[PDB]
Amino acid sequence: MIIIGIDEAGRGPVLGPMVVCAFAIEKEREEELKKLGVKDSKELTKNKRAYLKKLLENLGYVEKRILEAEEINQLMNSINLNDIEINAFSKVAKNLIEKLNIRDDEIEIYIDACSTNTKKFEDSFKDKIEDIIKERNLNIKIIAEHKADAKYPVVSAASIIAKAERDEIIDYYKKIYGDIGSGYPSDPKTIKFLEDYFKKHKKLPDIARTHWKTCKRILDKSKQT
Amino acid sequence: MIIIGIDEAGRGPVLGPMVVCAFAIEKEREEELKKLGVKELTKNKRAYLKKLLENLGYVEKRILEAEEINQLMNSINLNDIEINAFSKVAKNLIEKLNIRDDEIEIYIDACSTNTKKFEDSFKDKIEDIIKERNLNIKIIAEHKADAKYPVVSAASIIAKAERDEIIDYYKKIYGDIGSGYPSDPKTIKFLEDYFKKHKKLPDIARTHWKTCKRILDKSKQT
Repeated sequence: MIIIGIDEAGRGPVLGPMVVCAFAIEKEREEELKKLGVKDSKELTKNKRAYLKKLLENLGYVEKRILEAEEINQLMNSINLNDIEINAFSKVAKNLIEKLNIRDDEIEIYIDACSTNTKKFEDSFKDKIEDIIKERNLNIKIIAEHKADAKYPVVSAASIIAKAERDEIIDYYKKIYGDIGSGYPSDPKTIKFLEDYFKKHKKLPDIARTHWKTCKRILDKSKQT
Repeated sequence: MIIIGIDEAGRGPVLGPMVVCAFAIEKEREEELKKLGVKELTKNKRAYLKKLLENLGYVEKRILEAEEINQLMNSINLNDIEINAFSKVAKNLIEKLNIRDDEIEIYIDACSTNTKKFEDSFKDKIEDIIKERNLNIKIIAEHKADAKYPVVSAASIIAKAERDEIIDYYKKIYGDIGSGYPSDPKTIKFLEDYFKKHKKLPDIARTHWKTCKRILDKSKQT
């Protein structure tokens, strides 16, 4: 059977994209994945993650979904972040199952619940893919839990790939905006970037997520007085 | 017996490092190597094969950055450098693996024009370390050996992958530098551009290559 891990990267920053990745492989090639050393701590450097991605992509089937801040802002005009995650996680799952044309077999999906309601996340996920599962006569096993990229290899692979992809996009933003920092408000470089940018253009830059506190607060303040 | 393949990457470019690699494996386990079908590929699949290969056999590597190349060429030529680097990785394998009272077959991918002479110089280089190891050493060098012998294809795959890691990274400190060869207008460009702005050649440029020697002569300084 096929074993699939799904995770995401970039959920926390006030800027940049979110990347959702599903990583699938034959359960029989599982020892091969472990040997690749994905069983590493989440303390990897950007360079090491980039290296690992190359090996991982050669080993399994990789489905990716990149949501730039502009799409995230648009979607959030109607649905919240948790819905976006549920939708994106289910979409890469269904897309990977359809592209590999998996059917009439067992299948296992491991997902990393990055939000506060693990059970809600898993139940929503299964509700989204139930149609395709039954339609394809698949006998699925779904497992959702926090910090899953720390315990299930395929989820670890999905995580590393999603973060490496995000790193690539962010690296090029620097050529457009300069040193934008880590993307978190704990970094003066990121605060300086957004504040200085807004002061000059009277609008947030295209990569800013309008619904994150840091950015909303900047907008709320511009409207005072 | 022990089978060893020796190849290199980056012999021709006007920039970047030269990588020499020697891959060794027990002949009894050679099928574990052929099973990989080592005898072009993406930089992804190659990086993958390199990891599998370094786990499969004994891999000895020598990386010569342009700076070292330039310094060495102030006294010896490129063919001489290859004799030294190729013989050195072979001596290290023999010594580190402590091979003795055994048969060894060394396959060399030889780019130089006079292969038999390269072979003799190589042989002359390892004479001292093998004299008292009671080894039956068979040396075979030829052009395009990486297309004929699995152990040589392995070394070639590894050396190219090593060179790519270094070169692909440079593309972030200099931007698109081209292929490293003169044909690539971005290579012959990146050099001229750096020279006009810096008044010197970039550190990764090989000073003795025609393109670089020419750039240096135009200013008529040297």
